[PDB]
Amino acid sequence: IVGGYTCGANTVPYQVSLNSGYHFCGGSLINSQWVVSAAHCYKSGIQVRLGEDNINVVEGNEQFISASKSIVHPSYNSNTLNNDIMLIKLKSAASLNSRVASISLPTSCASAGTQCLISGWGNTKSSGTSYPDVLKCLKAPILSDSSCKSAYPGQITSNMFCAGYLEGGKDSCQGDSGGPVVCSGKLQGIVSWGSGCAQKNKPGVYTKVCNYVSWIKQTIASN
Ligand SMILES: [Ca+2]
Repeated sequence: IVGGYTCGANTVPYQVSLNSGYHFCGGSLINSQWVVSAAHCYKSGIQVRLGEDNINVVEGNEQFISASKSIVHPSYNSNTLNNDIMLIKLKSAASLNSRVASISLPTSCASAGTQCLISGWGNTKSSGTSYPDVLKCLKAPILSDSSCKSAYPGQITSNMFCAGYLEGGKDSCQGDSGGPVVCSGKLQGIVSWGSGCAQKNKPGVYTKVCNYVSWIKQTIASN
């Protein structure tokens, strides 16, 4: 997250870190057994880390649980990033508490102008690299689909939305991928892609979760 703020420990209780020896992507806890992330974060050998603040220090609220199964969306296209969503099932159920909590799925799509919370452990610089140990946060609005499409000609599908600031300076970045965009208590986006990070006229692009609720619910119901 570039241009954000330190969230505070366990203030984003649905935020998970996906670990394969190191943090590599975020995700969102949606029930005691399932995490939502980006399909482009897929890899084998994932350990889901819940209850994290400092990802390099055991602070006392963590739950580390191996993934038993990952399900990339049927229609994920890695070249365009269309349908950039996956589900990860945990080998054992998380113990839900005030610091480890699921986030609700949307019932309707969000609208341009709604202010959302974006979070992660990704790069905090837009020229240069610095990776934080503690969780970072950014409050940002959803942008209109017309401004999103004009920012990224030929690239924005109906399964994507833009959020952030056209003036630059505030955005998600490398290492935030797969993490949450939460608006009014609902998971509306997944950190997906962008041109660089925090660049003028280049807002963040996010997977449009509301399009996937049916798939998510049916997948959980049979897996
Ligand atoms: Ca920790």
